[PDB]
Amino acid sequence: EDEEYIKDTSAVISKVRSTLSMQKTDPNVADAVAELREASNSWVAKYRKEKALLGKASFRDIYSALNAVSGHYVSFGPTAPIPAKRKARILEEMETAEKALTRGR
Amino acid sequence: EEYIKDTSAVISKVRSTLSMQKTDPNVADAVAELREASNSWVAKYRKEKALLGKASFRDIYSALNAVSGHYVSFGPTAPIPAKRKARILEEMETAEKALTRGR
Repeated sequence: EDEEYIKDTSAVISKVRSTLSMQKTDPNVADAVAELREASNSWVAKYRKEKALLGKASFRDIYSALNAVSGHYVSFGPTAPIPAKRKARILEEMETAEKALTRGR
Repeated sequence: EEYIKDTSAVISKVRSTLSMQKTDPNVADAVAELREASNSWVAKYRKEKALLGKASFRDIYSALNAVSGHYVSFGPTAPIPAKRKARILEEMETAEKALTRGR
């Protein structure tokens, strides 16, 4: 279902924005990061084996951005701020991916 | 059996990762590799219906979740607390003894 892919991918995008936009000292950070990683794992596990999705810009861009977020947290733990230039890049990839997503791309 | 093969590999990575000293330069890679194997195992078998009735699956799932929850809360260099690490390793042995017998 394409509508379901749009709903699920929008939710993940919102979680990335929520997690990345918290204050670096914020106490909810560890919880936010944990929820994001659970959302990311579910999204990947649901959609990565769907072959044709690799042809969607929305999928490639979200998959790449989630990997950028995941790689940072698995290296440094949940309260390490993502480097500012990567954070900017990730949030920009979220915007480009969401613009494709809601056009059915 | 594919499930036995995959679960043995995960057990082995848990044992390898938990046994490393905190000075080991491979710890970061080892935790990452374990996280990846753990994700692939759960994604592959949590969907399978029959397996939640298997002791090996429940015990592995539980122990991977204990490993996961620790490393999502701390960096890869933070050791799992000693008493939990020992319990995890013991559940690995229990799970493997059931796994090898088809349970």
